[PDB]
Amino acid sequence: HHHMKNTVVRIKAELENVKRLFCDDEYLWIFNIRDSTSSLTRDNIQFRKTDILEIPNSRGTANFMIKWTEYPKYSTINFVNTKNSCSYEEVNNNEWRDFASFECRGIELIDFFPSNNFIVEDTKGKLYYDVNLSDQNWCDYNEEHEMCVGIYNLEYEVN
Amino acid sequence: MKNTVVRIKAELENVKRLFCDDEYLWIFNIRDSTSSLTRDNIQFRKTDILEIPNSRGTANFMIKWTEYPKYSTINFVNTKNSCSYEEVNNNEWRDFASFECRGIELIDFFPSNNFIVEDTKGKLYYDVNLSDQNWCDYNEEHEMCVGIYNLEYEVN
Repeated sequence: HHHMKNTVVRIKAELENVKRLFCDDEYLWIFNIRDSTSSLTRDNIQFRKTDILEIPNSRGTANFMIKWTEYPKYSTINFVNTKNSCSYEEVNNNEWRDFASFECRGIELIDFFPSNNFIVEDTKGKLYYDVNLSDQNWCDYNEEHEMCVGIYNLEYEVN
Repeated sequence: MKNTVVRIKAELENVKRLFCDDEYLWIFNIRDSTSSLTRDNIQFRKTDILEIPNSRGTANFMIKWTEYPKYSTINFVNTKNSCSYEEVNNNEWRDFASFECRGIELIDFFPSNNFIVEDTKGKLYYDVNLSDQNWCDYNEEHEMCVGIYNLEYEVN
């Protein structure tokens, strides 16, 4: 019923005193999507890589599904586990880097929206939670070592 | 705390029961229980497993309505004879399915096309499409017309 496409989210950000930016299983993926076979679109779909949806007439499962029309075709997204997926590190400072891949069947990822469940470790090893990058920028201060920690000009693309 | 309930009513011809199974696609328009925000045409099955933060429980549907760290949920609730509408209650309103909703109000229901019917002679019909509120088919062996007409429905 589909051609399956593999789709990558790439990010780039300028790093100050950050060892890695990353996310966990709780991370909330947010996209605007489109039907790969029609003009239909859906904004702000939300899902996690742990979500388990059983696909009809298949033994497989999906993290996100949609039945675009009254006809009996189901369209799916699955997060693809790759090793060191979902991590951006000091060494990648200001360079584009593959962040996460998805198998999409019947669906095109149009727009990605970073959420606010990122995690940051700084170079002194302390962790920051609920890191909000929906506005593409974030900083905090390490009081222990009196150190600014920042993520600037967050850029991304979905291809 | 109360369940939200989808009720239906139809005219049956030679139908033992109208029912649905695990694969049935629940379709709703919904609203934030605390704001004017809405979401149309959400879709789930009763078997969907989404992990709810701050609980061991899972949900069949969830949504984060705003950037405030708080998730709202729908879960199918099993109840007596749920998801089955029978000959004995022909042309009557009956509770068809129940839903535990947290942070979400169900506003509109949309019957889908994967209902099942058992006719009064034992025959089963799959992929029964009532999204347009009427369905019929025919039992050849027994030469009888089988149908569901003027389906009506509500959720609250």
